[PDB]
Amino acid sequence: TLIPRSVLSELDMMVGKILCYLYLSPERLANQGIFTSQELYEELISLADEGKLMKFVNQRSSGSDLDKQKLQEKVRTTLNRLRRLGMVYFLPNNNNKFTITEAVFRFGADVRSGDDPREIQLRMIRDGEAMPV
Amino acid sequence: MSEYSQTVPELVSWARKNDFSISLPVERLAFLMAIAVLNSERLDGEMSEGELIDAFREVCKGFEQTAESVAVRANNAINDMVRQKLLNRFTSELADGNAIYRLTPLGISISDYYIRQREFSTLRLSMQLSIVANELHRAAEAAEEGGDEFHWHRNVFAPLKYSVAEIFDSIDMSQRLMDEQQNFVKEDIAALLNQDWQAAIANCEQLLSETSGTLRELQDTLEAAGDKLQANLLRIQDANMGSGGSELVDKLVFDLQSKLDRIISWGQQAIDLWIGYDRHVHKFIRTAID
Amino acid sequence: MSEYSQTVPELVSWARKNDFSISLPVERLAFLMAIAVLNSERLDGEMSEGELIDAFREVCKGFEQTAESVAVRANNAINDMVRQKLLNRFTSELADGNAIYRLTPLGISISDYYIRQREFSTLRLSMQLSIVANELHRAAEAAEEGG
Amino acid sequence: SELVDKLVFDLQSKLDRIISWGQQAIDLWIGYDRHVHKFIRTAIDMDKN
Repeated sequence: TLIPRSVLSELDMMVGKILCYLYLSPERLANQGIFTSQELYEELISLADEGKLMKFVNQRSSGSDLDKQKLQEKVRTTLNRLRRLGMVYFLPNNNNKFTITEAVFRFGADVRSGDDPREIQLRMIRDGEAMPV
Repeated sequence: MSEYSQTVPELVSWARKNDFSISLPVERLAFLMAIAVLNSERLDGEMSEGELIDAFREVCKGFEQTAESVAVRANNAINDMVRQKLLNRFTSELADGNAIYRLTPLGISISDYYIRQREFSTLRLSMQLSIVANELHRAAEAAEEGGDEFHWHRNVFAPLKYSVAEIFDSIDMSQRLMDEQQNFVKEDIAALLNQDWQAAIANCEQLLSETSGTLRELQDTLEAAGDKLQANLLRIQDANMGSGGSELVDKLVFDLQSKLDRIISWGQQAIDLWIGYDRHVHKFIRTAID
Repeated sequence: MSEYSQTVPELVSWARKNDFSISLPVERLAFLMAIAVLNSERLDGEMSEGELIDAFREVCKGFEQTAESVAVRANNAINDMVRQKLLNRFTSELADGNAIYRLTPLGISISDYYIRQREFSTLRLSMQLSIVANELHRAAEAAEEGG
Repeated sequence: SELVDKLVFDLQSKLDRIISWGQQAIDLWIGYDRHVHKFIRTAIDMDKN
């Protein structure tokens, strides 16, 4: 390439795959696409390993509220980066609420076909879609 | 089935697999004690994260430590206490993410050992012996009245297991406290003899006589009550043997008899050890005077 | 008199002055629990130094540690447990120079918390409430009788 | 007797704490129970294909 290429962080992926599940969820379709940072955070902690994920915020985290607020602020920051990428749009007057777009489906590129995960991953790296860490 | 179902090798393997460890340096121990005191002054037995941080700040101030990173240090200390099983943390969605803290049975037992001024009381022992004598008498009467497995489980096994066994454990703990008090008197006698031995002879003789008198009063109280307690345990054993014989009641009565024999034997052994030390101190005083 | 006669600053100053500390790594904690199990199987509630060294040898085997210097390590562990107020050491001339060891209330509380399988029992609670109700009722009758 | 009054007050305070703890534990357990049931229902029933 004549133009530089870069990769997203693993926290960005966690927020990306969660935003993807949120888009699909018919249970929340009644919101008309408007979600709150707190709802996103609540869904994320419901699915992923909370205490093990906390390791990325700080190597000494053990469930303290200061560390929980630090995690929430990192989420707030990464979500803002995804907005610049065009993956989510904030409301015109309220920044605690936002709307999703279909571009988030790229986070599901590792599972859209019901096949061997290793082979899928190999195919993706071969196509230049994704890198390991 | 032995209260401790695990052999020493099974227990050591279990402890190693679970990675259990306790590391409470002076600052961490002071913080645990401050938390225990703050919890005792409250109406709900619950502490918030901010209140724990304020308590840690007071400990850091008492240790004249730098006010830098105190919030981080307090979080590390709180996480360490939770990680060492001294505090239980409750994270409720209803509490908007605010965690509620309560001390564990372990954290309370360690903090109470240092903060609770436990003195051996002949009155406490006499009361505990009076309650257990009444409980054993009621269990013996119920055992002699006879009945079904439900009568024996509710009126004989439950009182022996959940009341008599706990009071015997409390008496044993009081005896262990007396063991510590004797070691404290020994340190005081060694200190009085190291400062001014000539002026300390009268004080040492008084401490030796008073400790001997207390041990004798305790042993006399235990021997006087011990026979009545052993008679009631034998009454229950005879009644159990006559009404088929629950192996669970027999094992429990045997454990209680063994604990009672240990409680009675401890008093005689403590008196013998104290007599040996008394003779040693008098020999030392005679050698120093000569 | 509040069971805890000292304010937090007084307690902190008192703790700092007496230099109280507990250091129980996984091996020392396992040694304490081993001593508690061995003591509960005995008729005299007393342990000799040789029995403590043997108990420590059994723990060292469980930690897959070398049998070299086990006696020195055992003596250091025993001295450390005595220094941390987990074991009371009695040296009687009558015991032919042999030291007797007994677990302290702290050593028993710590060992029981991990080894005693304490499960909540509704029957236990109902019994405890029955005893306290009778004790409070007698105390109330005695208070009303006056004296 | 100031000693008996203080002791009775302490025991009453302990009894209130013992009674209050049970209701608080039930509320915390209910919050979790509702959350797990909601999660299971969301996981099971809302994906239909």
